[PDB]
Amino acid sequence: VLDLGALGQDFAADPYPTYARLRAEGPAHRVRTPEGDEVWLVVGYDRARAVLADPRFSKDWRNSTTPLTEAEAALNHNMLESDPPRHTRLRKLVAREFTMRRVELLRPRVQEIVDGLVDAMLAAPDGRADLMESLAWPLPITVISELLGVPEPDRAAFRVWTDAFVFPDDPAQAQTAMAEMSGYLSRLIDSKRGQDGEDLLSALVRTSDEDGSRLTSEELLGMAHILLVAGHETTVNLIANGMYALLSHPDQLAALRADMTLLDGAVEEMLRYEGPVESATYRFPVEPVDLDGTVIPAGDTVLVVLADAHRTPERFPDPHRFDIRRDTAGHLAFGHGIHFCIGAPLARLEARIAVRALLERCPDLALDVSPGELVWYPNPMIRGLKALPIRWRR
Ligand code: HEM
Repeated sequence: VLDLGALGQDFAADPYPTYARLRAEGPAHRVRTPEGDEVWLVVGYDRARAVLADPRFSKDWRNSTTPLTEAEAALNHNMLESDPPRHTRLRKLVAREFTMRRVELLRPRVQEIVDGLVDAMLAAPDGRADLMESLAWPLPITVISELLGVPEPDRAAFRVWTDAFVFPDDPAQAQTAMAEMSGYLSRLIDSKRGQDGEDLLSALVRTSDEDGSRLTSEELLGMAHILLVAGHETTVNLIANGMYALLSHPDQLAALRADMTLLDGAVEEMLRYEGPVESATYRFPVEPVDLDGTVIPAGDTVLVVLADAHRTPERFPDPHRFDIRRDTAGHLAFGHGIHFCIGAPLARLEARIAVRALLERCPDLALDVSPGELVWYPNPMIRGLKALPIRWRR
């Protein structure tokens, strides 16, 4: 068993080599996460892709031998942690709210939000700021919060809770954060009841109250939680990671600035090259599964290392090169199969508007920190930065 925690920040900063060595030996490996969790890592583009859509790997905890704490159990009734027929019903309930068609209608508002955030950031007295604090975090939380009716003054709280989840300074920290959030969400849900809010949460509350068969009280909390959390944490990191890749690759940045029609393709490469989801969410084999000779017992935790699939030479030639014009068709940054990120259209909209706004309004935009000064999350599931200092005055 490889102890990833023993590799320290060197692993967090650059985990790809480790993932590659493992892929060379086999598709599945038992590892010890920095958090102390003993789990399985599935590496290799082909294998990764197959497992993601393989019904033998359930996402329903009833098939997991790992116990759910009280706090975790309260939020566990969501589409992501479910298999059909439950998953099918939960997702269909809100699928229409997130199609590209619907999401496109949000462009004017997303533009407003970005414009305002950029206006505030560029007013910095010394032409310096942290992109994470000034844009990466604020944008996604604002968008999903307006959709789900989370009052603006309560938004800063999710960042605190997210930090407690991502890089918990203590196991209990994560749990306390989950209980707080769960309580906040239940109260918010309550405050919506009876009122005629036009936001999605209010709509969901109504649906739940009118027909508990379509959405039980527990599935209601589960939905509020997954949509709000998955609704911004990864987007925040895509924006920061992507802008970091771009600004740290002079020729790619110059290429994009020279032909902004390459913007959409650049965002795709950011997803492929430095996607926010290093490893997919927990999967549990219903029955023992044999992967090219290795047998993962039923009930064990399995993480499909998307980060490694994206560095597989066979699918992405010269994988370590950040190439905005590269062919990225079929990458797994948004997953694969029935769980394919329901927020992909929205994420792409947010990321594209943010990156375009920074380039078009900040011609002298540059990094204001050195690689060694950057702090990456050790969690094998999250690829992200603690902060991203930038400047725009040469
Ligand atoms: C650029 C950022 C994004 C990335 C890379 C991302 C990535 C992913 C991935 C890889 C999965 C599936 C993981 C697995 O199979 O275990 C997923 C699921 C999900 N994501 Fe995202 N996501 C992003 C943005 C969003 C946004 C904006 C929302 C907001 C609606 C969202 C909502 C969800 C939900 C609700 C699921 C569950 C889908 C299901 O189980 O059917 N995601 N996301």
